[PDB]
Amino acid sequence: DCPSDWSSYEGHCYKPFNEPKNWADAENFCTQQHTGSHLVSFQSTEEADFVVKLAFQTFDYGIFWMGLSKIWNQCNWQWSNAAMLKYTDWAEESYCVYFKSTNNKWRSITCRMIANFVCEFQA
Amino acid sequence: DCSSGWSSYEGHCYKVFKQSKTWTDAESFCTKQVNGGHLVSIESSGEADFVGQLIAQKIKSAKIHVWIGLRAQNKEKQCSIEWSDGSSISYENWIEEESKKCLGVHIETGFHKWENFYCEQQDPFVCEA
Ligand SMILES: [Ca+2]
Ligand SMILES: [Ca+2]
Repeated sequence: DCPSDWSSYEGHCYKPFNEPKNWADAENFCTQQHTGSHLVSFQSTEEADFVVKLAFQTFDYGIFWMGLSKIWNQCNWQWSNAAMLKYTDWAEESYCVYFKSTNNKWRSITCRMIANFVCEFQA
Repeated sequence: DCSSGWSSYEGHCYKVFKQSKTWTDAESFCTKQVNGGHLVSIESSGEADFVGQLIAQKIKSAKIHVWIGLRAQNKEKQCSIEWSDGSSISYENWIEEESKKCLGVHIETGFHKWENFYCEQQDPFVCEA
């Protein structure tokens, strides 16, 4: 059971929003929509297709935030000449994952980007 | 002192290569051009300025970027340990080209800012020794 304004799927509740926000703001926003609510997470292909259809039929075409952030921030970045990494000049500090309402493929873009999103919680 | 065709800056030798190669092939190629060769490493403002201008001398297109020697060692698609909801990453559905673990500089910033690019992309590069 999900509130009237959310859609249910496999014991979970999902809801798309079209108020453009960066990743951090979207996540924070989702937590305030219902207890246990966060940006959507994908544990399978069926769940992914469900959410994509939901987003499209509600707002069409657009990019929607997914619950993955700072995806390469903790990676082991090294210079191939073994030089110590001190001086840096990153164009983007962090990357986040999103999907287009037209397909279930994961895409990456800077977390500063403005996009739609989908919230989810366990019922 | 640097070999013919190579430019020197602070005791090092550099050379821009117009041929397009993947990050890995570029790196491998550099090791064979000169002893101690590798894809360029940018370790200071001064070096970044010099390398940026060196590149600008040969590359005048915006349809490609230039490979530098910084790369994320991890084999995984991403290095995050969990979703914002706490669950583990037990499933993925990445578009290969969307995992950008190799860095390069683009003409849009005068070849200065490091941008994330798909490692298997073929692009010009710079070797340093
Ligand atoms: Ca989920
Ligand atoms: Ca260097």
